[PDB]
Amino acid sequence: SPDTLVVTANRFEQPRSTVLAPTTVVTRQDIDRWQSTSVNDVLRRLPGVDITQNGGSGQLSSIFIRGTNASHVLVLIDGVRLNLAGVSGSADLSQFPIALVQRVEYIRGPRSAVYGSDAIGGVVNIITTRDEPGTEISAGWGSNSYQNYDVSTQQQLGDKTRVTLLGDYAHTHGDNDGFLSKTLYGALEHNFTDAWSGFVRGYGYDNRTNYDAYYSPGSPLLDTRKLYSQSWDAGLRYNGELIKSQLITSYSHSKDYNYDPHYGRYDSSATLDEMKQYTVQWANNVIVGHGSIGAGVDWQKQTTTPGTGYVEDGYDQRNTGIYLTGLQQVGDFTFEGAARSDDNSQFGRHGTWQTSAGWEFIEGYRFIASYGTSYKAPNLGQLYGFYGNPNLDPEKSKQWEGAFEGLTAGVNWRISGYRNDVSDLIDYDDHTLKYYNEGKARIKGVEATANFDTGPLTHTVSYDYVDARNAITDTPLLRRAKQQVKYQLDWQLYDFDWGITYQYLGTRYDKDYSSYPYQTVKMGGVSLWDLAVAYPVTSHLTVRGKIANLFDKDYETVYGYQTAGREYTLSGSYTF
Amino acid sequence: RNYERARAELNQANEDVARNQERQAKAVQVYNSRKSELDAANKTLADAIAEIKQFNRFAHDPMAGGHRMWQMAGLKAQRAQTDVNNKQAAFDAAAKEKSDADAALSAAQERRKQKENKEKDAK
Repeated sequence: SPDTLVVTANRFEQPRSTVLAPTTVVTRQDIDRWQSTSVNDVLRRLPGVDITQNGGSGQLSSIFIRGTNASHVLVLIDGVRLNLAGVSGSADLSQFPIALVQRVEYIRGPRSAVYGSDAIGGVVNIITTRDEPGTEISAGWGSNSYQNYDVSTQQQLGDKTRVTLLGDYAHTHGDNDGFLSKTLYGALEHNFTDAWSGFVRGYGYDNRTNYDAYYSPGSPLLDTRKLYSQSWDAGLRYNGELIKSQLITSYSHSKDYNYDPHYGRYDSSATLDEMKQYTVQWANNVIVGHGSIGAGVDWQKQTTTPGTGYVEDGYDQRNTGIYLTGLQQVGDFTFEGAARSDDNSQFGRHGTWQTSAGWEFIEGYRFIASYGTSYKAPNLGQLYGFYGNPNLDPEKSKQWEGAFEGLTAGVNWRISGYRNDVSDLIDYDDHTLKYYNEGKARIKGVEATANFDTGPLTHTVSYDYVDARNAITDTPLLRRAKQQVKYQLDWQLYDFDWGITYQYLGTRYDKDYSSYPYQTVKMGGVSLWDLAVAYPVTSHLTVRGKIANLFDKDYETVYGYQTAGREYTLSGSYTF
Repeated sequence: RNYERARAELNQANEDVARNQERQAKAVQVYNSRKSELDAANKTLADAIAEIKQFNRFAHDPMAGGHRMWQMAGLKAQRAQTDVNNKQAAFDAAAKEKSDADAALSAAQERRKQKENKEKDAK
């Protein structure tokens, strides 16, 4: 992938080599070949990503980047905070349809100085918009009665107007029914002139998902979840030769029902999380020397409905983030920088900043050092709930990192070490029944990546080591995996496209929920193999097959909850 | 000679205590309903908090599933908390009325006694 363009670093286009912080990019091509059926599977194999799930598709799931909390990765859709994170204050992609995914730009490291809250571990920008014209009818049949049918097209209206559309239906079993997902997506992008451009963009999805719920006699089983979300982006871009302008507005509305089929979705016993999210962003960048200086504003409004997120009445949180970003390559050096200040309607203002240095000692070998501060805002629940506390401060994170990147005889490698001191964590206290602002954590880890071709073979391997600990007790933050090995071997042969994705995820530490008091238990460290073939019959029909978890392993990521072993998928796509 | 003047001040004083007996009677009817609703709501809160302590072992772990029961139990507590706050404010407003009327009656009673003695002399 080396030396291609990303937008996530400072909201504007730049070659990924020039982004000093460790980065990964996933393509539709990259995704199609992996035959991924969930966003969690796309992320599951990128470095530093450690995911747990309560079973199959749609199931409650949480991501841990570089050993950090679930609430420490900012997930963006097209550049704006994932609207599903709003109520929880925690990203969860089990419910976000895979069909919208086209590019994943993923930069590991503090980024509050660019994006504001909850960008401590890293940033996952899931981009829904790509520049491959044409039309594709596609289908997929799998085990656990999995089915998927999918149409997508982008076409020119003139020379200046591009219209892109897709609908996707997908359903799977594996709880009694599992996860049903229906998605519609429309986007039109116009070109007023060579540099002036604008776009409207709407997409919604319906998600019916079944799950196992705690049973209590004389009380309904809220074991069914109906999720309706829609988003509407509208923009105006000036892309000139020296200055660049982004004017972006989005409005997301989401309704999250949990109810008992017998009682009904609108019955008083049902829990509804309604949440409306508005955003206005201005982003600017000006080429200055061998680099640029950027400065924008981003504003957001989050409204909730009485009841939503287990809080009595509905709240209004407004946040304004003014920010500034610099980037300058002088000689063999490279200095990147960002500052930010978020003024929240809840907890006043808070500042953030990172600075990175990039000296290239030998041609094709360089050393990156960097320091950054990143925050996380107290969430709806822990502010206004019964356990809540309205005077809570954001969770604080000081992050330091050193790395060596280089190109050696057809191999690109990275050895890097990071320090992460999260402080003022928000914790619940039993002996008082409130959320307080106390905890701390000392996170230390190493990241080792290398990708290389060996003849017809293409290897993309990476190693991660993390020891996330409580800074007070010196005891390890539980449910993290000690270290993972992610290795994929790609080699297409006789027009047969081959790829063997391997993953060794190390030992988690979870609590056992069978006996009381709940005793912590050791999770086994296991290997996971996946086989994927794709043959192109016509210059249109490409039939692809996949056997996921080849060796039928008995792994779990949430102790108790089982995840499928042997499972098969046949699929075809028709490009014209 | 004071056949009427004594009457007029006592005939007033007997209405003074009568209208005031009605006050204290209605005041005890408002007070009792406000204590019975406060005691009712105060317990439907107590249940909710006792349900929290029952589940707040799942509290730290948002994937546990019992955590959902602890989550919802908090709302039961909070919706009850607003109920024990209104009906307490209303009970306190009804408790002043009883203390004020119990005193106003007493002060109407003893004032009337004075005019009752201003009867055996003037007549």
